[PDB]
Amino acid sequence: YVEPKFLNKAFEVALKVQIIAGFDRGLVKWLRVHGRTLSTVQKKALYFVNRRYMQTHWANYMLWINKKIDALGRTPVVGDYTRLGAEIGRRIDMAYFYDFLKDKNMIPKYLPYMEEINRMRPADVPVKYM
Amino acid sequence: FLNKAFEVALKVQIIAGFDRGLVKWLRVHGRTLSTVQKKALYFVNRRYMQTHWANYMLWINKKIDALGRTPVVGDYTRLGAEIGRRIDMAYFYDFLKDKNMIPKYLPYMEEINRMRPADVPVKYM
Repeated sequence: YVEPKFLNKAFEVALKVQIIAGFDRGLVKWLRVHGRTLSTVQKKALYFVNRRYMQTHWANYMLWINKKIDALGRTPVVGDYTRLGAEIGRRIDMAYFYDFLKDKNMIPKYLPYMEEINRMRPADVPVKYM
Repeated sequence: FLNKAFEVALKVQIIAGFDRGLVKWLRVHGRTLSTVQKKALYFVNRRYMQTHWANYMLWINKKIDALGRTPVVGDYTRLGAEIGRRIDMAYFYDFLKDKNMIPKYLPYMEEINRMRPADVPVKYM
């Protein structure tokens, strides 16, 4: 049984900012090559994909992050989360997911709620994680 | 473009095939899926038809013109039923699941789910 834990704010924001900057840079590179054929709303839907992907993998990422943080010995500083966040942002094969979407013609229908998330600072994108 | 009794038989069979498949697929791995997830997959079914409707028309008219004289609704119903039998969506369902990317269940989706397949909108190229 686990009681709720609240990640230190500076740590959490560091992780988010770095994961999404990486994802976004990767999308920019990918679009440079493949975005030729995409509308604006499809491009926006792929930005939403990046934020969503972080949302539904967050527990997967916190698993890994906490193991790394714990194999540290000492108490973590925000520098440790900026660093783990940047690794995740550049290690994840987002390009494959984008390629799948484009090939299957199943880039998500761009909907109003997706604009709600895309307009936030990446630092504020909400996750649901105890 | 195509007729309303035509397009109708076309949409109602295709969605029926897809839906049968998802049912089968949920039968096998629907265990750890919430309700909104499953509804998400039903929506996927409906949006997949819509994004590949054109393609469907190419194969469809084909078999439609390669038979003889003008066809009947009985023809369409069977066409779309075949179509609804050919596309194996299980791969899509598995990819989204594996990737943890069953889409967010949103109001437009519930809408499109709630309609009758007969009315689910489509678009000729």
